[PDB]
Amino acid sequence: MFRQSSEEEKKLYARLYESKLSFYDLPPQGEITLEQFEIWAIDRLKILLEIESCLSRNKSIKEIETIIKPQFQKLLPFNTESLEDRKKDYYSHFILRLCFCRSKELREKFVRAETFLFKIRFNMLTSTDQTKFVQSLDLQFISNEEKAELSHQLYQTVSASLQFQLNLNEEHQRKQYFQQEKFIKLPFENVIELVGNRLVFLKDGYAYLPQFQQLNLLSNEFASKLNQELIKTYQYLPRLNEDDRLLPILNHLSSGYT
Amino acid sequence: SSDMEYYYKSLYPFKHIFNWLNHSPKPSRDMINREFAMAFRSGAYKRYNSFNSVQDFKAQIEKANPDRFEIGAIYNKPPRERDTLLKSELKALEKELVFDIDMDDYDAFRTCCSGAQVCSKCWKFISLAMKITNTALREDFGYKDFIWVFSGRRGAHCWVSDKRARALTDVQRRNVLDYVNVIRDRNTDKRLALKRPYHPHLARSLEQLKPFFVSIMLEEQNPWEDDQHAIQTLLPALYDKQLIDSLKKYWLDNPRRSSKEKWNDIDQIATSLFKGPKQDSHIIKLRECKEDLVLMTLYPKLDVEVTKQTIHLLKAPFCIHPATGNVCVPIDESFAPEKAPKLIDLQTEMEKNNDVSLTALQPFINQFQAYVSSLLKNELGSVKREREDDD
Repeated sequence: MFRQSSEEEKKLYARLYESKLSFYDLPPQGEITLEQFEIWAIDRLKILLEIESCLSRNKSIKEIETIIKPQFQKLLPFNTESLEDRKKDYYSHFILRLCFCRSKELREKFVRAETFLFKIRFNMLTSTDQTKFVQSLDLQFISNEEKAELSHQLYQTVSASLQFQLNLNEEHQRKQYFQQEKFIKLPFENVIELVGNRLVFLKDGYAYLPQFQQLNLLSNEFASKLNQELIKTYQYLPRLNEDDRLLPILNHLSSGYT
Repeated sequence: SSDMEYYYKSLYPFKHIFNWLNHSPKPSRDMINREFAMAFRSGAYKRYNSFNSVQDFKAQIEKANPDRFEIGAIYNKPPRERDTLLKSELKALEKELVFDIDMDDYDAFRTCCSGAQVCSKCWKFISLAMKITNTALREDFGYKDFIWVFSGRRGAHCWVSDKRARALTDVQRRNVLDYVNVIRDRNTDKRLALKRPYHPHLARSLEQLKPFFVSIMLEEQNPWEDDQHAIQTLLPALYDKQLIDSLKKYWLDNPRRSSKEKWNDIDQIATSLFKGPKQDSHIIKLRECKEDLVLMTLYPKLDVEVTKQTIHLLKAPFCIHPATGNVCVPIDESFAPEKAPKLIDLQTEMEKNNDVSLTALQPFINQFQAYVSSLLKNELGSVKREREDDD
C-alpha cells in the first residue's frame, strides 16, 4: 500500500491552555503593562467576590453557575483560543497570589473562591476535556476480579447515587451502567467527606470510589497545591517589596476582602 | 483523699499507661507533649499538664492526688511549658480516636433501669453497640490497635490508638463519626432518615442486630407493652397513616398487649389492610419500617462531643469513679458493670495480700498489658515498613 514520508512564551501558554484549565503550574515570562496588571487582577477579583458573596448567601452550584457564567465573556473568558484571554486568566491568578498570600484569612478566602471557580470551569468542560486534563496532571483502578468479588457491596453503595445523580431510575439501566463503570481504591482518609455521607464503600481502611464521582479529589488537590504555593509566595514577599509601583495596587485589591 | 493517695501509690498501672500513651518504652514527644488534666475534690480543674517519663508521670499524679485525671492530645511543644508560649503557638499533632457510649441514651426503649443506674439486663445494649463498632473499626477502617474501657457507672469508651487513627484531623474525625453515627436524631416521633437501598455498613449492622431484637427488645425490655409508649415510639416509625390509626384504635380497644404481641399485630393488621395488587409493595415498605426499627432500637448511640475534636479531654483508664467507687477498667463485649472492681474492695484485698497480682484488678491489667504489647509490636512493625519504603 502507498505512503508519503517571544515565540516560546506563546507556545507555553498554548500548552498551558490545551487542557482548557490549569493548576497554574509554572512561572510566567516576558512582559505585560502595569495597567494590564491592575485591570486583570480586578477582573478576576470581581468574579471571586461574587462567588464568595453567593456562597455566603448559601446558593447552590447551579445558581452560582447561572450567576457567574455570563461574567466570563466580560471579565475572564474561558473555553477560548485567544492568547490575550489565556494570558489574562493566567496572570490575574498569579497577581492575586501576591495579593492574598499575605495572611491566613486572605489565603483561605482566595483558596476557597479560586477552588470553587475551578469547580465551575471543570463542570463547563466536555468529558473528553476532563479526561485529558486529569491525565495531564499525572493523576489506582481496581481489577475486574476485585470488582466482581465486591460487586454486591459496590452496587449497594452506588445504586441510590446512580438514581439521584445520573437520573437512572430504572434498575435495568443502573445495572447496565454499573457493568460499564470503573472504581478507584484509595485510603479512606483521602475522601473523608464522601465517607461521612456514606457515599463510598469502605473495606480494610480503603475507600472504593466510582469513576463518575471523585471530582472533590481534583479540586482538593488544586486547593492544597494553591495553599502551598501561597505559603511559598508569602515567604518571598520581601522580593516583591523592590518595586513600589505594585504595592498600592495590591493594597487596593486586598482592601475589598478586609 | 487518702484512699486515692493509696490507690495511686499501690494500684494504678502507670507503667502500662505510659507505654500506651508514649508508644515506646523509652520517652518521646508522645508523652512529653501530651496534655493531661486533673480534677480535684475542691472543685478545681487544671489543664495543660504533661510528663517527661513514667517516673515523672507517677510522681506528679501521686503528689497532686486528684479524684481523676484526663487524657488529651499530643502537642508540638510541651503543654507544661505553656507559660513560655503564646496561646497560638501551642498546637495539637495527634490524639487517639475515641468513641463514647452511654446507657442513658437507650432510655427511649430501656425499662429495667433508667438514668445513670445500670444492670446486666440492659448492658446488652452496650455489648451489641461494642460489637457493631468493633466490626466497623476492623472491617471498614482496618484498625487493630484499640481497646474498650468502662466509664465507671453508665458507659463504655473505645480508645483507638492506630497511627493512622491517631493522626486524624478534626474534620476527618467529624466525618468518621458521621460515618458510624446512623441514628443521628434521637427523637422517637419519626421514621429514620436512611436512604434505600442500604449502604453495606447499614446492611451488615442490621444482619448482626436482627438475632437479638426479639430477645432484647420484644421480650427482655418489652417497652411497648405500655400502649401509649407504643403509640409514641413504635407507630411513628411506620410508613402509613391508616395502618397507624388502625393499630392505635385496636390497642386502645385491646390494651396492655406486650411488645411481641404488638409486633405481630403490625403484620396482621397490615395484611388485613393492604390486599390487592399493591400488596407486595406494602409488605416491602412494612419490612423496611421494621428493619429501621431494629436499627433505631439497637444500633450504637454515641456522644459526639468526645469524638468531634482532637484536643478534647476524657477520664483516663483505671481511674476511680467518684460516686460509685468503681475502677474505670478495660473491658470487652462480654462485660457487665457488676464485674467492675471497686476502690474499697481493692484496698481490702491489698491489705490481705499486699500484692496487686492477687487482687481482682489483675485480669484487667493483663488485658491492658496484652493490648500494649500488641500495640508496641505493631508500632515497631510500622516503623520498619516505613523505613523500608523510604529505602
